[PDB]
Amino acid sequence: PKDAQMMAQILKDMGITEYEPRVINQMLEFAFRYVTTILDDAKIYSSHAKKATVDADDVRLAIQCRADQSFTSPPPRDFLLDIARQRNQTPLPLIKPYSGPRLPPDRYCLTAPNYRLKSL
Amino acid sequence: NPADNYHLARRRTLQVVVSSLLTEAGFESAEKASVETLTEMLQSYISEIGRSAKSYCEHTARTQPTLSDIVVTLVEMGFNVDTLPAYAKRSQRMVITAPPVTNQPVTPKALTAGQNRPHPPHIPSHFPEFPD
Amino acid sequence: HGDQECYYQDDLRVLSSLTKKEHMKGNETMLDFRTSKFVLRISRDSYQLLKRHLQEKQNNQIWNIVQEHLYIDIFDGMPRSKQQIDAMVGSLAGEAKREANKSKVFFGLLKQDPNAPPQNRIPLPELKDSDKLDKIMNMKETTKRVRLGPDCLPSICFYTFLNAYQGLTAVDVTDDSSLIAGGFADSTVRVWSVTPKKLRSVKQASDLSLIDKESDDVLERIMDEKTASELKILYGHSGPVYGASFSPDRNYLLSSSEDGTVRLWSLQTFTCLVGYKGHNYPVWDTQFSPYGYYFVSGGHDRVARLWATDHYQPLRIFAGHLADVNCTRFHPNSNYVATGSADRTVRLWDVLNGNCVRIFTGHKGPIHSLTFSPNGRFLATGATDGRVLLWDIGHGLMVGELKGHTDTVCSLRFSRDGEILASGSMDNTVRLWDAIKAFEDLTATGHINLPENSQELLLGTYMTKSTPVVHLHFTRRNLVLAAGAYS
Amino acid sequence: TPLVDFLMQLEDYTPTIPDAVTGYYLNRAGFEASDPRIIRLISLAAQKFISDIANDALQHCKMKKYTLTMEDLTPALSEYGINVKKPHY
Amino acid sequence: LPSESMKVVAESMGIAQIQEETCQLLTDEVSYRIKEIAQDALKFMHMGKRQKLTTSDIDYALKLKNVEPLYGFHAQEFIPFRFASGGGRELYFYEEKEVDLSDIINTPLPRVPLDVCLKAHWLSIEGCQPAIPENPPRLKPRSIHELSVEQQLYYKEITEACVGSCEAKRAEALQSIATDPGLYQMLPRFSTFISEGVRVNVVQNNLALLIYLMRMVKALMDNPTLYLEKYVHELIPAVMTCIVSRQLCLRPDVDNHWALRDFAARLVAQICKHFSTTTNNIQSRITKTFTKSWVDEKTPWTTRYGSIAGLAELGHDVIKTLILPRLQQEGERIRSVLDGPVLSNIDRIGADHVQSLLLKHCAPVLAKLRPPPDNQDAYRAEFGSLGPLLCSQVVKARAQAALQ
Repeated sequence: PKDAQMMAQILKDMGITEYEPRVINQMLEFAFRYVTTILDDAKIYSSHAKKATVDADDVRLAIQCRADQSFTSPPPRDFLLDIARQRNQTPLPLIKPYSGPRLPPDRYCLTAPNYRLKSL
Repeated sequence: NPADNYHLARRRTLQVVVSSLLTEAGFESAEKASVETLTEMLQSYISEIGRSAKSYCEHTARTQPTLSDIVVTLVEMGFNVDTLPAYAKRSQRMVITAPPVTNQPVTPKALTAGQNRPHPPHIPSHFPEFPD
Repeated sequence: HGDQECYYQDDLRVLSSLTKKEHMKGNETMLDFRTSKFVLRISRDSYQLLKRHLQEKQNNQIWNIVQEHLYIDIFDGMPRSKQQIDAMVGSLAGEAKREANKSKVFFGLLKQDPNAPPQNRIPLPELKDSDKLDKIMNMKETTKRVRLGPDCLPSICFYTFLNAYQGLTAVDVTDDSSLIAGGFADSTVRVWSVTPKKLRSVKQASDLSLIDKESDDVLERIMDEKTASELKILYGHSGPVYGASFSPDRNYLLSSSEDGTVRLWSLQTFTCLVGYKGHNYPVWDTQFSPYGYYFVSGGHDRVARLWATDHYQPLRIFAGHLADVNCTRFHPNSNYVATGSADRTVRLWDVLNGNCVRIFTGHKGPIHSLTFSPNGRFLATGATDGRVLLWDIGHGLMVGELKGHTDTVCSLRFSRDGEILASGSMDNTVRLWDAIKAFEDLTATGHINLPENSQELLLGTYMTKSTPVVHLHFTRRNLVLAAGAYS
Repeated sequence: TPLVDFLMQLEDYTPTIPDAVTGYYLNRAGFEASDPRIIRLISLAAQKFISDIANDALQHCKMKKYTLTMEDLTPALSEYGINVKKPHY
Repeated sequence: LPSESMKVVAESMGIAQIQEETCQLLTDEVSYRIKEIAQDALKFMHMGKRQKLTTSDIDYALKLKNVEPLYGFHAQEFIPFRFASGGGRELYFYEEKEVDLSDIINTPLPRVPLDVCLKAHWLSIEGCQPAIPENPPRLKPRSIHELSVEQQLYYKEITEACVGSCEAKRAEALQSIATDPGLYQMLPRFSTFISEGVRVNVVQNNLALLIYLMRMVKALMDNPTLYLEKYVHELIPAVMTCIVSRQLCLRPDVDNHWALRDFAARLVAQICKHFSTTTNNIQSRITKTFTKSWVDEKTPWTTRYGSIAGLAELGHDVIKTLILPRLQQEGERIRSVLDGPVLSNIDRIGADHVQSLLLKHCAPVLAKLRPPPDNQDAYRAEFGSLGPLLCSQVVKARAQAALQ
């Protein structure tokens, strides 16, 4: 389709030469899912403001209130460098020489008697 | 092609399962997009009790899940588990066959037996022999 | 954007998408590029012409952008050529300062070497009698070890994964060629025995309670023969397993995956022991220390953590990269961790203090392979540009560049002697480089004017049948092992 | 305890989904086949979920039988809180 | 994306009268999210070592951006269907959009392929790449033969095994011919050994020598590595000669073992008919020689039977267009042998074999183009050769079709 020939140009502009026939089919399925949840929330915000026409400020509101919840990101550099210097200040602990298999405390490991039901 | 038959042997088994579940007190001759919809919700449902009952047992420091980890997994998906002993004892209950195996012969090769050359001392004996 | 260099083409297409402010407010790589300073190493002979065109008030605003967003690191020497500037640029915050590459690095091996660190610098574990028994049979293999050089080219034994319709994402081989691990896209780790000795689990606790200990053979009486396969499958990752690392005592497989956990699998019980949850993001690599206690894992969250197999929390967080930490490699003395990354930089990190002691820039793509020389003096890095750049560590001048490969170089290893560096890429080739003639020559200027020695340093190319060379391993008798997953 | 007494009767009773297919999608998520009766409960719990939707989409087809459509799945999953999407491509 | 498409989606939802700037606002937002995901799905492709961008890469790229790889359905509840994917929807552009619900049940499920195994081989032996199937590969001076002495010894062992003194030796040597990758550059000496052999092996009609050479030809043909149509011209006479030549030994007994020769020989000729084909050179040349062998007057009953067999496996249309106008001649030949009355000559055996083969071919030639009505005495319009027995053969073919 046309909505599908533009999807092969978004990938080729990102240098994706080799793809699968269904990669296009489900990016269109995501793009349809994303616009029918912006516009669904846009008329909810239009009925809040009591206007019969969903205008551009309703879509400006529904985009930035969906991007505040859906599309997150990794933590920022000023947050990663603060938790690093709070952690990298603590000196390395010494090792007990014959403690055995070096493991965390048993409530942090996956080593339990690990039961199962009796077959009857 | 045996490459896509790794996936299509089990997804087209789930298509026979939905086609056998929509016939039991129900339909004949369903729409095509309605069958690939329902068998996509079936694969996503088995894959969700796979990821969540493994998560509930490993939270309790175990590695394989018991019955008490699935009856809490199905509760967290809203299943009402008590209705399942009545569903299992249907008279309409059917069994869908498992998919066939690609290597039906298993051992059909006479082979080509050729031996020449030994091993230098930097190659141990368990590596393959030098060819002809 | 058209009058840029050809090796910036993947960098500009991320910028063509960025047109709004809120698009850039959640990128976190261009957010760290806007706040950092480009280092821009220039000579004093060319800086005098630049400052005589910027200190005048005719321009007066591009000079304001330069002294706000760009560092300028000046060296007194000859202006570099264009094919020498092309060799050492390509990274955001590129061509780092020489004041970063002047710290004292203990790049020597442990046991005199003045470049060696003391044994009590990093608290390394004890050497047990079973670990001392390993080095006794290791030097029997060293007796049969061949000197490779440019004349006695090694034999390559390719261990191809034939069916592999779940995509193979991680390979590791033990130090003695006895086990081969496979990380796959169907969230499994699969251990294969390659010696004629099946993989056995130890007996259950009821069977061990009836036998006696200190029988001077108890390392055989505990192995269960009821469980004996040539293949053990390990389940428990909820995602494709991207890292795979054996421990040097041949227990303790490590695996990292997309689900954000690093997992420690036993090789005596063949179960999972610990799940190390520090990343919320795909951990792209992990590796045990060559002494086997610490391990480093680098992930999508742009840090590399140092763990110790005893704490649920890490010990060191190496948090200076601006993109994903693709690779994490330990030094042969395990006092230093090299972390290649997707922002085209390689960084050495001291295990004490967590400080970055070296920054190696000059790759044009994300670094997908690192290896150290067995001397500890050199470091080979490979990336998606097909370039293998050989770096010094005491000087870190990257004395060499190997540009034979076409696609992403995904595996490097030096020989056991150090005579040959083996390179494997997505070109389905295993190239062998002369790793003695590459370091034969090895400052006050930060470069050595490296030549085009690539043609001379090639010993062979070895095209593989439709199979990308994921791993490269050197047997202790100097035999190349490679593993590929035939496509 | 009825559900323990129910699962102990599942050495027989092959369900509608095979255990080679239910066990495949369980192995994909880390669930390994320790007990084959455990697989048959998960295969029964996944049947009952699909059967409860096809039995409620039939009530939305009698008011407007003989064909299941997307406009029957749309009000049937709406009480479940699931908004189904028409392909429209 | 085309803005016209977004308008179609909007008015098919209940949102009518949308402006163009409202509609252009939709198609740059969703085209960014497709570009954001396809750039993010290329990370999983490059970490897959697959350079493919499979359908599962977008499932992990969506989950990475905190969007459900839920396709075709969206759960505002989320609890039952979390970030686990359902593998997409197997839908097409050229699909039927309606199927019968028992068509999906009655089709056979595809075969689950083999599990992953670890095989080792040798990329390099001290610098040299071996040619194993796992790998891609004034006095003038005294010259050397272009074969090695290991290769020359291999040729001697394979040829002395292929003359069939022991059957297991033959069978391995035949498999060795069938899959040796380095059997090129030895192929002139094999073709010359075959050709020369049949010609001095029909001087005395030594059937085994010939049956072994025809099996050697068949083992030469199915080898995929070697290039055969440089030796195809030499090969055509040797395979063809065994099938239709006279037999200097005994025609009456080893008749069947000679028809079994004609079978494994029809195999190499059939390969020659199907492969190596260019315009009007090979297939039409052997077809013309077979037809002038047939139209030949007073032909040997051995040459006649062999040529009849040769023209018989020429496929579907060849018997549809050639065997048709000749039934009367076949019947007259059968009647003359029957008159005899001497049965001393191999003529009676040749006649019976020819008639049986012709009748079987005529049976499907009939089963193929016409209904099975009036199978009792309508074949008496075709001289009544096979008649009701031909009808029974057609019925057996119909039963096989029903089983299929």
